[PDB]
Amino acid sequence: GFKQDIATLRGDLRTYAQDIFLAFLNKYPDEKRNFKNYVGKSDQELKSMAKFGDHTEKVFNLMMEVADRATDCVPLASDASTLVQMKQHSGLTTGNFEKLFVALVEYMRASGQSFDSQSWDRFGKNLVSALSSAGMK
Amino acid sequence: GFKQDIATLRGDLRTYAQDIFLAFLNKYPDEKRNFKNYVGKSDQELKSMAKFGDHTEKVFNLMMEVADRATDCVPLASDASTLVQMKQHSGLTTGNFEKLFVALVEYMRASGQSFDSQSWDRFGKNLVSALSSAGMK
Repeated sequence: GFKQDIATLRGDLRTYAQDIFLAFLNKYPDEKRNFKNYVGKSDQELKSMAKFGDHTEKVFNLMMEVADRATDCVPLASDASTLVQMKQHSGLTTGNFEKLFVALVEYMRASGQSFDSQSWDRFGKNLVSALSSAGMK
Repeated sequence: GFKQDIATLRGDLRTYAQDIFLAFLNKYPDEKRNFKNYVGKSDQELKSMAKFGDHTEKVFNLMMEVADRATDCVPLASDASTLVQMKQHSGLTTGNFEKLFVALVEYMRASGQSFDSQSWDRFGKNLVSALSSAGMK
């Protein structure tokens, strides 16, 4: 289930984080606009840029903690506020997160491993709702 | 306290894992023999190698799972048994683990961050006790 999936991801987190974030950026090319240093690079080139590896691992380090603290796939309101207030995420909207979680669920469905895809989809929609309630456009 | 400390470490797990493991290997140079690949390499050389980061992150990910499942800094017997039975821990003794936790607590006390160093000391001693009860020499 969802709790075991958190442990599976954490067990190889650097690999999963880069693979999932690349699937996001390739499914939604417009989303690279937000990074700008990522344009014109192939996946293997991004995987050798310091700011790409470090940002993606910190994204998923925190996302797994938010997932871990959730009740029934519903995140804590304090975790949603933390995500909305980070100066880095000024100028982001719930749509950027929605698209990230579409890519994540599609990656899990294609992977062949025993992920609880449907729980991740619910978690993503509930996170988006909490971000809005916390003030994000 | 202890639970917050787990969240702090998990937030930047690769960085903390490398720095703490290097402190261990440099405080106890004889322990570096258990890692034939790491002999004859400076700290920056080790951080340069992908295998080093991957290994130290996987060590500390499991340590944080064991810490999170503990009650009052006492690990589950089942978690200790796992650590005893792992192939890669063949030939290890409890003294190896004791030394790792001395280095961890010292790193925490010197870090200038608000770690609960006393709880990590207690957890390390209780884990060494559990490893012996689980069969480790």
